Amino acid sequence: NDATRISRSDFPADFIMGTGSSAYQIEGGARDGGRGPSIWDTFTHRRPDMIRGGTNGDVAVDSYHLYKEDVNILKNLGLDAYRFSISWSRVLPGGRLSGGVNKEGINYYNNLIDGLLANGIKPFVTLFHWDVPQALEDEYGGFLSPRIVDDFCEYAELCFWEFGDRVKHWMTLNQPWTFSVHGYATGLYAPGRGRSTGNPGTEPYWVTHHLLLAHAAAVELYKNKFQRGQEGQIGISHATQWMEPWDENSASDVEAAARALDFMLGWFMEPITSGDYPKSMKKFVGSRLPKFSPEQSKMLKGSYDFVGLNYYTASYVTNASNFSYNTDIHVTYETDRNGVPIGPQSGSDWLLIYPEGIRKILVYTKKTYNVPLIYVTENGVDDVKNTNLTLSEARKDSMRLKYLQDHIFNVRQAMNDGVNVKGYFAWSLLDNFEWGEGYGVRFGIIHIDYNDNFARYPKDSAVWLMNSFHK
Amino acid sequence: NDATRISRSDFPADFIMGTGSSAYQIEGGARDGGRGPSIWDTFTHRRPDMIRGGTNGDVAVDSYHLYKEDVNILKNLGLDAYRFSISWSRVLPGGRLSGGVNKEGINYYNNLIDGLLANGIKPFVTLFHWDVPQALEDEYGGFLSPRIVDDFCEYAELCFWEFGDRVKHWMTLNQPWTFSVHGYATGLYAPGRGRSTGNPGTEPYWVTHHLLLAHAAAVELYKNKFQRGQEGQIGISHATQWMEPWDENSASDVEAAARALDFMLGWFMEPITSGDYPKSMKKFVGSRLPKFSPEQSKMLKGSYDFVGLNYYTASYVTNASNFSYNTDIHVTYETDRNGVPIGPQSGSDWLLIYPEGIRKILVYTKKTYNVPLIYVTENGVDDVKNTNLTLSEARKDSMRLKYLQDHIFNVRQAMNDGVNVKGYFAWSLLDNFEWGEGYGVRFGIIHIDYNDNFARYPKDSAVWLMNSFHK
Amino acid sequence: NDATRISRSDFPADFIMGTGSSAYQIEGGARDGGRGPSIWDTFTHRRPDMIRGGTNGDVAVDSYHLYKEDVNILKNLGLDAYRFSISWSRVLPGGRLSGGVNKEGINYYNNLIDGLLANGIKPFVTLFHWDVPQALEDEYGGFLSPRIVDDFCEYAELCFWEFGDRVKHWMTLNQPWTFSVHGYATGLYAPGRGRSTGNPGTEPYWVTHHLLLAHAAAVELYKNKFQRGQEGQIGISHATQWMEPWDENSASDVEAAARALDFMLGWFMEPITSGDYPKSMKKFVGSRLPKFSPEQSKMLKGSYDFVGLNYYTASYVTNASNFSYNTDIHVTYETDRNGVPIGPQSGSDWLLIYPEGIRKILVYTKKTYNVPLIYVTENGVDDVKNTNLTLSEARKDSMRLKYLQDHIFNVRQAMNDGVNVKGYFAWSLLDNFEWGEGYGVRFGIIHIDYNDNFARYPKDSAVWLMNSFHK
Ligand SMILES: C/C=C1/[C@@H](O[C@@H]2O[C@H](CO)[C@@H](O)[C@H](O)[C@H]2O)N2[C@H]3C[C@@]45c6ccccc6N[C@@H]4[C@@H]2C[C@@H]1[C@@H]3[C@H]5OC(C)=O
Ligand SMILES: C/C=C1/[C@@H](O[C@@H]2O[C@H](CO)[C@@H](O)[C@H](O)[C@H]2O)N2[C@H]3C[C@@]45c6ccccc6N[C@@H]4[C@@H]2C[C@@H]1[C@@H]3[C@H]5OC(C)=O
Ligand SMILES: C/C=C1/[C@@H](O[C@@H]2O[C@H](CO)[C@@H](O)[C@H](O)[C@H]2O)N2[C@H]3C[C@@]45c6ccccc6N[C@@H]4[C@@H]2C[C@@H]1[C@@H]3[C@H]5OC(C)=O
Ligand SMILES: [Cl-]
Ligand SMILES: [Cl-]
Ligand SMILES: [Cl-]
Repeated sequence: NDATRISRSDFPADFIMGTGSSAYQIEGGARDGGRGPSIWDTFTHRRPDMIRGGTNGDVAVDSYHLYKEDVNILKNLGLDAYRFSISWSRVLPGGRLSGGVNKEGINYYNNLIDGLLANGIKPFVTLFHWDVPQALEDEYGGFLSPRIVDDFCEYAELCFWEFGDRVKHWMTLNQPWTFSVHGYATGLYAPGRGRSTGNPGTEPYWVTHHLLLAHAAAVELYKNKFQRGQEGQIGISHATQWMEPWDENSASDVEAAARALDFMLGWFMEPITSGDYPKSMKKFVGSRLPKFSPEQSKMLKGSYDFVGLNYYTASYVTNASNFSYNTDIHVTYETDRNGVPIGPQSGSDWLLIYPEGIRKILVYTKKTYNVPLIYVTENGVDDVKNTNLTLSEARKDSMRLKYLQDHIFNVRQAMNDGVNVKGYFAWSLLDNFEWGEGYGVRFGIIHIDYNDNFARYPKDSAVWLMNSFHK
Repeated sequence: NDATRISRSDFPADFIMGTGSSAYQIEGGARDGGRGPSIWDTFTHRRPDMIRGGTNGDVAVDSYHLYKEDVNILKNLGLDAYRFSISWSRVLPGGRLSGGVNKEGINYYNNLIDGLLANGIKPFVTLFHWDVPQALEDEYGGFLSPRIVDDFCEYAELCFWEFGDRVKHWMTLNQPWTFSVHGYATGLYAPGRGRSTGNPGTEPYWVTHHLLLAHAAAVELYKNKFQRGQEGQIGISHATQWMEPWDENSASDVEAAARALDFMLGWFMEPITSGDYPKSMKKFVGSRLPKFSPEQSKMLKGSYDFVGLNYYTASYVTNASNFSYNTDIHVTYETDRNGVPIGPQSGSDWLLIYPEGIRKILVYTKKTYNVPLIYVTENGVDDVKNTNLTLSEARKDSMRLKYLQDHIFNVRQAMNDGVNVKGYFAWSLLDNFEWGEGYGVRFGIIHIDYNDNFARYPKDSAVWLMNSFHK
Repeated sequence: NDATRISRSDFPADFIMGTGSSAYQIEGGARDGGRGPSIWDTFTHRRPDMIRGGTNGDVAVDSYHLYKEDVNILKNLGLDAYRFSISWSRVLPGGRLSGGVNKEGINYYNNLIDGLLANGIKPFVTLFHWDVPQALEDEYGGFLSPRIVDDFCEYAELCFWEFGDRVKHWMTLNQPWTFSVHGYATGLYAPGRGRSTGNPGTEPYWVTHHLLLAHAAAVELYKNKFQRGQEGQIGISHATQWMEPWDENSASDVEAAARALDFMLGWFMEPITSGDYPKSMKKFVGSRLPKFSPEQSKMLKGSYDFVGLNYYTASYVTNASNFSYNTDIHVTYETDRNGVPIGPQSGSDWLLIYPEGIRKILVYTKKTYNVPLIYVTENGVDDVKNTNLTLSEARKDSMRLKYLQDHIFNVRQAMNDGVNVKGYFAWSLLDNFEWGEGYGVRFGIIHIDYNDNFARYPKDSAVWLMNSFHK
């Protein structure tokens, strides 16, 4: 009943604790070991103006060469599991089979997986984290085109065949919302489209449409071809953010909030639930929103063994007043009620600390979509920016410590409220590359010294997690 | 006066003898050492139907790993010089600087060059042999676009900076005719365009236009920035084929032949000579043929320290009767006069043995364009196809031996006729990848055993060259 | 008579062209191969707020590991010489001998030296570039104490003994002025005092007194114990800036200008010329200025075989209105003569381009001090800050190119004017750590890519120096 005392014994024996990362944010080795370029290589190299400080992830924090050390950090940490993604163009440098299979890349992921297991850490592997192979992008528009479904399936298949004997927990995509929206609506993330040159009214909906089909075809492939031999499970992971009615009463705000949810989580959750987009979306986007063949619907319906959700912050929503995903939602976001922000800021101004959000979003998801099995796949906060601190100052991440305590507590509540959560993954393991943000933002429970070969050192949060949750 | 007795002492002391190869036909290592894909990787991988036997050059004859052996073969051979090209996307895997500089690729060419020199073999290095980096191709149409001129100059510059201290003889392009015509007119060679989807009426002329400008900008860059410090020379190399009037008399055939020349050699030779295309071409292509700014003309005019010519065969020409380079020439080719072929066939049916052609084409070039310094940069013939021979049978390449004797003799004549030829390079050093032909065609003075790790063994021609020309 | 046309052939054949670095700005491996810490390690680690970005030289541009590449670059560059310094605490981790002699550090410098010589590049070696061993700083305050003279001698003897057989050009100190002024008057550089806590009125005078004694004691040691067997030369390297009277007419301004030169350059040049400090400094500093015993003056007088000057920029000077070196000078610095800036800005607002300054500083030194033999040991300029350019754009360094042209031109002038100038070193070879300014300011003629392992690429200036000055 007091969050600072929360610990492993407040959870069922089989509950899974872990941490995570994605390939491009940590691996480096961009051009080592036969890896091909991804759209994020091109984006950061051709448009350095789009990145704080003009940096990229050629080297990142060099987990590609330092992975034996990360594994050792994970062993000392004590948690059950580690979540990471595979770099598509490291194993298939030309994206599709005819561009060559990269043995060295396969060999890297085998080494990582063997190391995790030799140490009793269970791997959760995500197939895709926005790093589309540049060659598929240049050949046919990547996820714009539906050719991407077949290529994606060849890739998924390669992975199950090589790693499936050991990896028993797969996810097809992570955060597809973010890919679709900032890739094609705002143009702020690779491939940087839409303000032809792009179109925020249309492309985001095709891209999301192709994402979902790719997800579904891969899940079917796994279920029909691998599941019986390998006995693992497959799932997917979604961006979420709690939507709160600016005015508790105005049932017009209650609507705005519920619409904001549809356009973020329903956009992906409805189709794998009933095989169709949500009415709210069909209503306000109308004919710009693609439809599913009925065999497509039949294939998307129930396409998952579990769902993971990533949660960070929350917002107030109210109603609003050529075409564009953003304007299509017809909402405005507010941060305060009468001068009071929904929660304090972290180091980042888009991130307001609101622990109750995670309990809500979890309950809302079980209620609205009826998922039988959930993982919190990402959750965390960033240090305040300050290049002026020596290590012993830098590593005292009180705010992060409290932020994890509070959110893990709320996860525990949601379980009492009947939501079946099988685990929680803190984000992230290492300070790393943060996309448009470059290296200026630190999300890690492990500190990275950029001045001295990416030296790893544990923050207080890390030690707290090991002590409270070791096993 | 008898070709079988020809030897080194029939030539001036400073005359250069050598052999040659191009990167994609011999290196293999397609995806080793950080190399990026070129349009020839994509072509052979995505359209295996365009290649005899569906093969490609991933491994080729693996000079990339076996180069110490090739060097040893070259030392035993005894000739002065070795000509080879650099694979653009081995040193710049993304084509342009922002895609990364590949140290390992640079390191390979340094090793090759140091080895040649440690053995007293002079290297002649060609910058470009049709292997356009796929990334420039996908980003802006490669040589279709004029963006290719700047990228090409960055590439040229990289090479001069890294290798220019040792490499004193450069050529910008080899056989640009073949690239332009079969790349964009017939669609038989990468990138496989033109029967949008291509256009044999227009693209070949833009591509040739961009080739020439790339050539000129690089030569200027070398002359103004490197030549004084490094003291080497730069040049270029052209496809040629002797054109003969079907009827010695019909001054209408005399015209057809001269027009056939313009459209093959004049197309490239006129612009670096006077800074403009030949009238014949301007007449029959008219407004589909691009023009040169006058500063462009001024830059192309005299853009070379020497010219090399590649010669293989000859043809009879007579006059002929939507748009297309082929039909634009208004000629027909014939192989016989009254049932008599212009010369016997080799293993290939497009190759008719006509030694006098090389004397003619050489004299014609000095006469018509006034080149002060010429190298024969390619010349050779192929074995008859026969998988039925054991090595000791296979290596007896009489036809090649005689073919080299006869052509080297005619080169010697042309020199008496006042043409200033400084050297001759037999083609090629190794049996290797022959483009649309795959591995079924053998042009080497060194035999390659495809069944046993690409084992090198000298044919009789090789031993003949060593004995007749050693020094 | 045009700077842009200046080239090697405008200079005597024995004239020497090169480039330069100092150990802490490029080495890294700060705790590799046995190296102990200098006052710069401690300063950047304990007071990161004093460095832009809070960065440090732990890895810098990693010449400790990449020196073979650096040597290859120096080779391709084709200049005669390379100026670098030795890290005192890398060969003696504890500063004094009883602290241990580090074989592995010694072995690094030998490998550097041999690699230079194998490529025909002559090494010019500076013993001290501000990196005082932290052990000596802590034991007795480093250059505050006269104990530093003995230790510095032991350090110099070691280098003479180990490297003297191959190194024929030595310098004891580089820019002692900067060390004394910003270490002890402003407190902006290590060890950061003056801004007990330090005394800007007394320490800089003591530090400077000890720097001069250490310089003389080491020169004496070289001359009496090594010069005969090793046959090399030894001098020292001073910071200069051209001081121009705000009002050409005001004889009061002419004096401010002469006094500014006194307090900057005469401070160090007079003692080695006549064995005492300049009259104006005695006058304005008075009893706070230490005295030389008569036998120290005998040791200082004429204690050099040559002198190097570092030139960057210029200023206008006028008169001024507890104690501080800064106020002692009693002058005021002006940049504008009526909104007419003495010269345009480079990337740094302290640096105003004024090529004639170098001519005057040179002539002024020959006349005022009578130096027989002079090298320009440093001269160069920084790129405009810009993390938005891709590499093809970044490497286009016209301003640095013109800056070198004009300054080199002016060096030629000074030689017509009678100044015996034996060589000129461009500063610097590489973008590298720039003290208080961190990695934000680029001075190299070789670009460094901080995002991808400090990948090296030549800027236009580098290509230009190779071409114009190769030999
Ligand atoms: C719902 C979770 C998210 C998180 O997404 C996470 O961010 C982490 C920290 O960077 C990364 O480590 C992870 O890779 C990622 O999962 N971040 C934050 C900050 C975002 C942002 C702001 C402005 C422009 C683009 C942006 N994409 C960022 C992504 C998507 C989303 C928000 C998004 O919120 C907004 C304002 O839309
Ligand atoms: C003037 C010299 C040439 C030679 O070009 C050489 O061929 C050698 C052997 O393969 C290679 O080793 C070399 O890389 C190349 O320089 N070959 C031959 C056979 C060609 C051919 C025929 C049919 C389709 C495409 C083709 N391109 C082939 C190229 C260009 C040209 C002819 C060309 O003649 C014709 C009919 O146009
Ligand atoms: C006379 C030559 C110099 C140059 O010194 C050079 O700078 C290069 C580029 O950074 C370095 O790579 C070289 O190692 C260094 O010798 N820089 C400049 C800019 C300085 C500066 C300004 C503010 C605080 C400390 C400072 N020390 C810097 C040093 C000493 C001096 C000036 C100095 O200008 C002033 C106001 O005195
Ligand atoms: Cl395929
Ligand atoms: Cl670029
Ligand atoms: Cl001692």
